[PDB]
Amino acid sequence: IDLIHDIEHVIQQFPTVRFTFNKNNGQLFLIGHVRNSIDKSELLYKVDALSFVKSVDDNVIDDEAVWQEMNILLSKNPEFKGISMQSPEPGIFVISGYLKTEEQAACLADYLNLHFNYLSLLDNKVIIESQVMKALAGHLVQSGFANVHVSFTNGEAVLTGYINNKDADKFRTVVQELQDIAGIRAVKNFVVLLPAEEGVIDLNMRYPG
Repeated sequence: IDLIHDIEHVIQQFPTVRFTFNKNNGQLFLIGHVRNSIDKSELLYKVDALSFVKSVDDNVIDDEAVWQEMNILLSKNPEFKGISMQSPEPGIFVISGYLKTEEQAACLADYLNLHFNYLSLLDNKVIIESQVMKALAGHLVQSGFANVHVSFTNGEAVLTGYINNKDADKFRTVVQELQDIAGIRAVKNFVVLLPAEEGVIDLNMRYPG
């Protein structure tokens, strides 16, 4: 029982790690995930140090080898090369980046189905560009700017069109709020500010050609 407490003192430091210890032959069987091969070596050498452990059967996954391997596969795929995988902790994988459409999103899911061994542990954070653009276009319409047109690629929103000169401060506000959405890193504003036509006609009359 002090044996159980001694193994636990070690393995508790490596969340997800589990074991079985066979007292007939002194064998420890380990399973689960660690952050990287450095953590793995720490784990193995600490359990080995336990004087009652004669052998270690090591089935622990190095999560770093796992996501690095996957990033190598995605990198070679022209469809997915802006997509990468990480792990913010043992046993949790996170896939992130931008795709253009829902169809490319479905292609990626199929791909990961065929290539990735830990789907049940995978968190999906990929941003779909076609979706972000509906969100943006809907905010502009809500606000009275239907009017202003938007494109969106790779975290970058581009605005074009024309606004009424009166509307400058309302629009500045609408642009602030578009910055605080989903996977938006930058807004590039090319919208023209129209002056009152009557005001232009009038400056045409009082200055020489």
